[PDB]
Amino acid sequence: SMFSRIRLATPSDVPFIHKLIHQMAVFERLTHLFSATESGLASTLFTSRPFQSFTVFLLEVSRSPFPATITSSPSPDFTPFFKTHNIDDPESYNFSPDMLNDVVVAGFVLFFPNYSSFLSKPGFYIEDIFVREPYRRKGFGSMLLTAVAKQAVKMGYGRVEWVVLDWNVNAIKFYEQMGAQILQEWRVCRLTGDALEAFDQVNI
Amino acid sequence: SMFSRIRLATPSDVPFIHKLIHQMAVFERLTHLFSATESGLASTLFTSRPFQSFTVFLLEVSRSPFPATITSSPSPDFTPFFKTHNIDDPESYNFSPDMLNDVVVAGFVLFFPNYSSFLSKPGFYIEDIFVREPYRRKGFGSMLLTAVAKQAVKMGYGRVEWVVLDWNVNAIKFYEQMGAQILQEWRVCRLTGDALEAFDQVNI
Repeated sequence: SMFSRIRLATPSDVPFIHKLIHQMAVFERLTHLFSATESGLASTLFTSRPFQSFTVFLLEVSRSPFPATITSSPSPDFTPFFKTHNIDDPESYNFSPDMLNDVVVAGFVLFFPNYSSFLSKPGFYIEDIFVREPYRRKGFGSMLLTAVAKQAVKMGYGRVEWVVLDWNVNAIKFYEQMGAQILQEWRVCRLTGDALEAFDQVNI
Repeated sequence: SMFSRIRLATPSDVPFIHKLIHQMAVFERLTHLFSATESGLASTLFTSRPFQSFTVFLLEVSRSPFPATITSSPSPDFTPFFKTHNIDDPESYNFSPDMLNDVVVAGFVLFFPNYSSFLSKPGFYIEDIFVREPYRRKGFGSMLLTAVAKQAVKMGYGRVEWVVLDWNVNAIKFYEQMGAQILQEWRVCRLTGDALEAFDQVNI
């Protein structure tokens, strides 16, 4: 068996989050966009309590069972998620939160609360999901998405949202199978860089 | 002259936020979606500090000047925005935060922090902008969007994002004129309602 657990990230997890983000960039051939630092993550991701702002779930795996609970979780509204699944890991030493324990970080989901004005109810928006080698092709991306959905239900949140590439027909079918809807009318707009900085000059 | 100011909302503003959301629903012919309550807004919108989670800027107007500052703002990183502009308001009494003062709430912008993993930097996502009658056709929607952009710059945030209808050609041109980019490849996915609730049954 391979045991898996999904838990909340805390500040000590910053090195793993950093390295997972980097591996995601490498995977996507987008490393030219990577400027993330451990200091940056540490100073930005943990300014609020879980589920109140940026939240990260970490997927960990082990050849032996996980404990049934986490007593030190940074939210009273979270208990971990688990699955048992029926592999060489050269990066294991970079992904072990307790060097002596037989547990490694395998992936993450970064999400934050969004809001429906009409319902006066928060939801979650999923920004990134990434599962590192050698744990790909095992359904763990799905597991991470499912964890966010389940957390929303437990907390009475009204929606979980994310984006998908228009040509990602397999993912679109998968999302539809889950009962999600693809909203065909909307397009994302982004203001960044020098165009964003120019707003400093606007006299209000 | 008509003077305008954009400030941070606080919990006492809940009745105005409620009524603006309702007017937005009426405007859009989407009142069948409205289930917002003052209690709902009050218990959800103010669990964190401004800019750490859900944040609302309120647009107010007056025939006389506003004070130059707000000394009680709920964030040390915010000073209000102002403009002077060169009108019957039958709903004024429902929109006056100090009944005796000659100031009324005219509109709002509801936004929250999003995140760029690759930069380890927060941004803002704008969920809603609404300007009520009789203050439409005066550029105040733009002013509200500009306020969010300017706030992002002052705080060193990396991006401001929002969505636009694909057929809203005038707004798309306006966003492009501001230096924003429309990201043609992405589609929003939404999991809600019974489809979301079904995740309670998933055994992890």
